[PDB]
Amino acid sequence: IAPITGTIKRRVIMDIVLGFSLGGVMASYWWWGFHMDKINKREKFYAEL
Amino acid sequence: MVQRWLYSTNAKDIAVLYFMLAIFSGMAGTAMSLIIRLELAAPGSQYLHGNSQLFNVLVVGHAVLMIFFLVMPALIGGFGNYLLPLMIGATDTAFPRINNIAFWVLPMGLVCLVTSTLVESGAGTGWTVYPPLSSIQAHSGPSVDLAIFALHLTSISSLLGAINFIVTTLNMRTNGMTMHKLPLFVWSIFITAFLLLLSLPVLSAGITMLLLDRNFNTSFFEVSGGGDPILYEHLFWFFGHPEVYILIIPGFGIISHVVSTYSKKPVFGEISMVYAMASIGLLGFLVWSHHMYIVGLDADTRAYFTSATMIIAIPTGIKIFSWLATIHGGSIRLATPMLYAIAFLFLFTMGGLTGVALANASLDVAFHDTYYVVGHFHYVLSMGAIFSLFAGYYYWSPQILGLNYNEKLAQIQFWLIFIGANVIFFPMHFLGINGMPRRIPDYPDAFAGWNYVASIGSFIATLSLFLFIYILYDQLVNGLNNKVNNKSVIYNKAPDFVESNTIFNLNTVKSSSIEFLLTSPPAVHSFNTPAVQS
Amino acid sequence: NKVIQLQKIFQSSTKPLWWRHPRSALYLYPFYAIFAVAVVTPLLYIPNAIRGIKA
Amino acid sequence: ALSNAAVMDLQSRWENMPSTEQQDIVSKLSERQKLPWAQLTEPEKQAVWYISYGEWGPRRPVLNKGDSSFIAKGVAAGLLFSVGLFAVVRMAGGQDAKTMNKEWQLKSDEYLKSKNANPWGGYSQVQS
Amino acid sequence: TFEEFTARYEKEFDEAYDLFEVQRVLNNCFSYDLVPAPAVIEKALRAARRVNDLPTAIRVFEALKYKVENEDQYKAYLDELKDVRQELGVPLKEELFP
Amino acid sequence: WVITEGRRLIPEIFQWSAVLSVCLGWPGAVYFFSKA
Ligand code: HEA
Ligand code: HEA
Ligand SMILES: [Ca+2]
Ligand SMILES: [Cu+2]
Repeated sequence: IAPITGTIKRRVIMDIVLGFSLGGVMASYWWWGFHMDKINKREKFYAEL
Repeated sequence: MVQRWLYSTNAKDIAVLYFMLAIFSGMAGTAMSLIIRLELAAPGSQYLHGNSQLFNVLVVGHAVLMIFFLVMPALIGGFGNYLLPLMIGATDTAFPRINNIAFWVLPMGLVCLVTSTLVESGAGTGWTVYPPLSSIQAHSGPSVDLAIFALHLTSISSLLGAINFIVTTLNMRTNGMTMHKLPLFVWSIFITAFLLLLSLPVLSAGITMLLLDRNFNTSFFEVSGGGDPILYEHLFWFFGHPEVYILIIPGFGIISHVVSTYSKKPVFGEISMVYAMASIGLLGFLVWSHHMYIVGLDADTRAYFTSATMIIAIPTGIKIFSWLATIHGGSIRLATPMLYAIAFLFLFTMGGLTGVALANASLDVAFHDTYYVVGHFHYVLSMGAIFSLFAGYYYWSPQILGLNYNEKLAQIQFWLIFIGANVIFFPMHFLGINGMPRRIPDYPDAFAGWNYVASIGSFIATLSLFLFIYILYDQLVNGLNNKVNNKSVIYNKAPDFVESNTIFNLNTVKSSSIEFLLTSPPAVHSFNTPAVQS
Repeated sequence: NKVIQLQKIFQSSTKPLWWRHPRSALYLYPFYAIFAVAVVTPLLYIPNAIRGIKA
Repeated sequence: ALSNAAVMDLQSRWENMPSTEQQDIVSKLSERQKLPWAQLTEPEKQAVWYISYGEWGPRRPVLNKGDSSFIAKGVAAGLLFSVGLFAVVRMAGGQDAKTMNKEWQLKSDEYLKSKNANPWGGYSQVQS
Repeated sequence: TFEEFTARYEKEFDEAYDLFEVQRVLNNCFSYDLVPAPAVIEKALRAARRVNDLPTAIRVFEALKYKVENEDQYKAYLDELKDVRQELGVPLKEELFP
Repeated sequence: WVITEGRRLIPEIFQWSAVLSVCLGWPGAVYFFSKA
């Protein structure tokens, strides 16, 4: 009989790990999807200047 | 009878009076918000003809009625007076006769406020009554004088109430209740009373300085005479930032108690919870001038106030995580108080992130005196303190009154207020980032977009309030029939997995406070022989 | 001194505490007459102030 | 054993059942359990479980079967009434500003476009 | 430790003098993070027979089915406990169809 | 543990992305439907 233990422990770990990973994409899409797009269109008008 | 209500000494009757005054002022103050939203629905003066006065006056009345006449008498005077003696185990308060004057000086303030509004001038100065605009040359009537007198009455009520709670907690506990072993709500009330005691006198000094300067010719803040209108800002906000914590700390105890009863597991790390609760109160006295970033302070003091205000997030975050850790493993019961608590956990964290975003002095030069700040503090006030007030009512009312409230008709109210308030207060952050200022009755046309959406959402919340009033009526009338039919839920804790239905009916309440063991409604003389703990 | 004989009077009186002393009638009756004038006279000037007539 | 009529289908029969009548069944059920099992009748084993662990008295759910749909319809009705009542009160209001004509808003753009109002982003000023 | 855990609830169940205590101990044994060993469950079955409560013995496997978290480990507990369960007479929930 | 956790975890992330997109992305509906 396998001593099933710590089901909560790793379930806790994955929950916290996913939260940072899912929050990682949310944070990363803001920086490199939206915010980085804003900088490039900003620089183009200044580049023509 | 006159003797029972005019000569009250019983603390529970004073709590009922505090509650009754809170709802009337709550309805009065939430109609001015309706008129404000109707005036801001579209560009141009639509309902109020052209009067810029009677708009600022309505805003002042709304703010004062919501803060000093709804939240203060309900959370502190309503719940604190009724529940602190019962959970501690005291039969009543230490000073039972000044507990009555702590209440009866509140209706006088309402008379002073209404007669201030009815005088031809009015008080269009904001809830922060700044000296030069509210001086005798710009506000020349007896209006703001009467408004100041109301603040003195509320201050004396709060001070005499705060002195009562400190002595009551310190030496009226039962035979086993060491100061180390207290319910968290009592801890919140204790810390709130200590903040009030140390913060009220400075407000009284500043307000009396303003009064004497208007009528007694003292160059306290008059520019011609060496006075400084910025000294008033220091004096007022020294009571001002600590104040935003008197209105949320008793809101923390309610959430702490709610989430550990409908989730059948005790709070994760209680001693750290009380440490964090005390640290927020202690350290909030060191951050008051973040409300004065653009007033022209030194560069080095701005760095200090920026560094000290971010430390607030360290204990606060501890409370957010420890609330998410006491619900991880337990069994969750999705009732109305639990739905309010779960909504609070999300909306208050949304408000706090915007708050930490506002805490940086270098960024606040773009977000100050805009609707960004309004959207911020309407999350922690209208969704952080109001929600815990609704959760506390739905949590304790059947025990206090003895009348149930038709669950399915209350969850509708919860959803309506949720999706109504989110509509009012989420678009504000969009209006604030484009630079829409505060305290204006009419705005440039380009701002007409989100204002219409926010105005539509106010009617939803007003309808939810009307439904709540009907719920009150249906609770007081034929409320004894609600627990006979299947309209309401009777037990706040379902039996455990291996607990039979015939054994749950000999141990009905497994609670960690004396409140839910008392008869419904509690007796006038609750404790003859003192209760014993541990 | 008189405390012992005043103790026996205040206890076993079955009257409100402000009416127990035999000399209390001298303070209470003139007080309610002046008190009524104090809390009713300012309420008469309220409508006069709302209209704006200064006396 | 116990009479066949009483035990059979003692689930839908638990509610709408006299209190004194249902207190006699548990007295009989208790005595027959103090006897070696595998001798109990099948109707009884489904009866003792339901009384102990059924959905009656306590363990009744927070919401009944039809309550979830009632709350959904009630919430949607509240949104309809709020929006409908919003338009009625809007009729008893003042006239619009003279600058919301969509020809004022079109003319606002020529001023902005000549001054180069927004290089990244727009200056459309049109919301008619 | 797990062996200390098993040997101390093996003693708690042997001392349970009423139907309130048996339902109190089993609510403690299944309240821990670890799934109990099959030696623990056997003693719990004996306790229910001692206080004469059939429905709590049925809920033992119902508690285990949600607790064991594996479809083969429930069969693993099933096989070793066939002799004691059949001897006692406890029916499973699926077999009972209540 | 990979077999058991997969049956429950991955569907929830998809449900997760839906609700959060509703609470936060609702004003995008009003602007598109008729910014007009
Ligand atoms: C109950 C009321 C309440 C509460 C609780 C707060 C809480 C906070 N408030 Fe404030 N505030 C007001 C009511 C409140 N406030 C009002 C009414 C005004 C305007 C008054 C006026 O001008 O008229 C105001 C204005 C105001 C200003 C001045 C803005 C200006 O006028 O320009 C600032 C400046 O920093 C501020 C910051 C904060 C911070 C940092 C917190 C912190 O306590 C928040 C901390 C929260 C979090 C940190 C999120 C939760 C924590 C976590 C999720 C853990 C993870 C966190 C991190 C990793 C950081 N708010
Ligand atoms: C507790 C404090 C509180 C509450 C509840 C509210 C509730 C609301 N407020 Fe606000 N408001 C302030 C405190 C509050 N407010 C302050 C301090 C200012 C600054 C004033 C100034 O600039 O000088 C302000 C300013 C302010 C403005 C900006 C004015 C300006 O800057 O010019 C607006 C704009 O729409 C607004 C609207 C609303 C609306 C629509 C509601 C409500 O419709 C939102 C939904 C809430 C309810 C409907 C209340 C429900 C609860 C009850 C009625 C109590 C009964 C319930 C129980 C006992 C459980 N108020
Ligand atoms: Ca208008
Ligand atoms: Cu502050």
